Amino acid sequence: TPVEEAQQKTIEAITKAINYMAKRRIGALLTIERDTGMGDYIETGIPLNAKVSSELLINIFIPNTPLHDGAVIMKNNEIAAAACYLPLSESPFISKELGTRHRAAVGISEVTDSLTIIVSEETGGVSVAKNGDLHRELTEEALKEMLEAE
Amino acid sequence: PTPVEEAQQKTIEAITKAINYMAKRRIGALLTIERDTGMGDYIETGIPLNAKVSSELLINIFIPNTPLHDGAVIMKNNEIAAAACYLPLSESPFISKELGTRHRAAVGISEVTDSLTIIVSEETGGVSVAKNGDLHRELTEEALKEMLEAEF
Ligand SMILES: Oc1ccc(-c2ccccn2)cc1
Ligand SMILES: [Mg+2]
Repeated sequence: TPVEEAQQKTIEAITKAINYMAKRRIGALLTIERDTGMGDYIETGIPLNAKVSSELLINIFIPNTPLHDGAVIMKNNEIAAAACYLPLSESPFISKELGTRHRAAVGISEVTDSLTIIVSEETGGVSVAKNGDLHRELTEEALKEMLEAE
Repeated sequence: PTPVEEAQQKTIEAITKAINYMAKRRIGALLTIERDTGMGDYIETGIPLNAKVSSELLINIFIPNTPLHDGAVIMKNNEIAAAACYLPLSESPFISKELGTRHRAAVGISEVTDSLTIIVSEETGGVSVAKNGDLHRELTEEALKEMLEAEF
């Protein structure tokens, strides 16, 4: 269906952008709003309300650019805003080598049902935060399965 | 001022801040503002954004060696419609011979539309505008803003 074709197109755009950033070790933080509304966090960022493309996602996160610092938040199959604030987790059970990008992803996942993807600037490793837990060192197939399950 | 007029002012401020930033850093840029002649044919050649304008997004689009930087950004009113768009190349003899494809594309679209196109040179950082087949070079920040204000 149209709705299903649109969701798969968005998943493919996300996975292509994540793969590009993982290969180049570009740090990234991408939160997908689900049933819990995230308007309060969207409003801290730069409004985009933009169509999803792998190209725009990549351009947003290039280091030392206006939009790279903070989270992209997606809502209703669009990029709602970039450079958004997310709350930092105080969980003592996050790997100690990880920094604020991963703590921000876990933090938003503690108070929403959202799914957040993180690319590490140190290793290019891909992880996902959901329900207060961080799932680390994901393959491409694993990330796709998580997006399709979500 | 009406909401329409305030929105125009915000968009002009976003454009000028982005152009000034890229000019200082010699970030090449090609930004076409649709006016009364519709540019759908050219918008459809690019990557669709349909995004709210901000100086930050305009800058991020044109960073060298990124997916979106090669080609034109086309704006419709207060939105960035698409990036990496094709524009036709002018054959006008009044384009300085040292200028490259961004400037020839800008003059080219200006010959078949009433649009206003801004170009930042990656060689010199100079800012130019193409309108009605003419290229106006080496614009001050003040001159660019006045041209934009007059276009609206
Ligand atoms: O740490 C960096 C990672 C990536 C870039 C970059 C720049 C342009 C295009 C793609 N990547 C710069 C620094
Ligand atoms: Mg002069």
